[PDB]
Amino acid sequence: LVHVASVEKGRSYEDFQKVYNAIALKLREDDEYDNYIGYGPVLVRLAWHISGTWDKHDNTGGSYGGTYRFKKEFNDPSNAGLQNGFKFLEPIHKEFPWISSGDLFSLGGVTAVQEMQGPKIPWRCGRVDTPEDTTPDNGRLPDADKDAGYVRTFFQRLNMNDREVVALMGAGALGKTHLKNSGYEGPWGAANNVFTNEFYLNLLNEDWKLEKNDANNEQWDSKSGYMMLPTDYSLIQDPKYLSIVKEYANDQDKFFKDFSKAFEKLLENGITFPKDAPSPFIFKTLEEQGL
Ligand code: HEM
Repeated sequence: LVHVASVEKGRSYEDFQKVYNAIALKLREDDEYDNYIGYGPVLVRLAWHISGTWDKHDNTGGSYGGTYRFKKEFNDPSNAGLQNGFKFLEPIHKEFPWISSGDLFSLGGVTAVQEMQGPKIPWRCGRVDTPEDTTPDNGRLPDADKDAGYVRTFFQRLNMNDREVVALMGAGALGKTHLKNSGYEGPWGAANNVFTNEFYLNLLNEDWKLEKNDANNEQWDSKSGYMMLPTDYSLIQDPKYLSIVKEYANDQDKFFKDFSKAFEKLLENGITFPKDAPSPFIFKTLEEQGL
């Protein structure tokens, strides 16, 4: 199953920075959403969820085809809440109809992280939309009520290793859980709309109590007001995981660098990039631009 990247006709860096900017700008103006958390975290969750369907064995799923636009992908139950991100991006697609769905959903993710002060994520255009029959089945995303062996094993299908898993899961401690969405409730840290290494810190330095929520799901609760999913918490139960957690808790920059690599890999999984394809783009933020 080969997926060759194909640059949208005649466009180039400038073209994509335009799209970036529009996303960045609307992220700025639409700030009240989710109790003034903003659309940032939902955008990155959406970019991870559309890449997280990839299956390394058969090269099915991944961000290449942009089939989250199909009711089947779109109404996968574990995607709940993501529609808000889809709606966010819709007017932008309208304004830049030439960009492909997959590029728009992945850049959406890149834009958020950089705009929430995370690291720069290099990015590559060229994803090409594919028919609804390519839409993958509900079920290729992970469960939250499992353990480290589950996590390790799940991610093997994505070609992610322990260090990669631990870096991705961190997710800069962005946003929170919503009971109405996942049967879980609460955030991982105090700065839910700033990209940090706070998740490791909290994980290690908080006092967690295993409780049951109003959706009758267990979760780890702290006096501070934070939570952790069982799968989150398992990162300190595993001896390999744990070591990396302490590494990221003690080194801001290492974390930022590791995440940037894994995030990109996650977004590029299954895509074949020709040699005459352009090098990745590194978009500047509004801040760097003065906008
Ligand atoms: C074993 C892996 C993981 C599981 C079980 C999982 C689970 C969860 C669940 C339960 C929520 C709550 C959604 C809702 O209630 O609104 C969610 C939120 C989120 N996750 Fe995942 N996820 C994991 C990994 C990832 C990864 C790899 C990233 C992305 C780099 C990530 C990014 C996010 C973010 C940013 C949100 C917050 C969205 C918002 O606040 O609206 N997730 N995750």
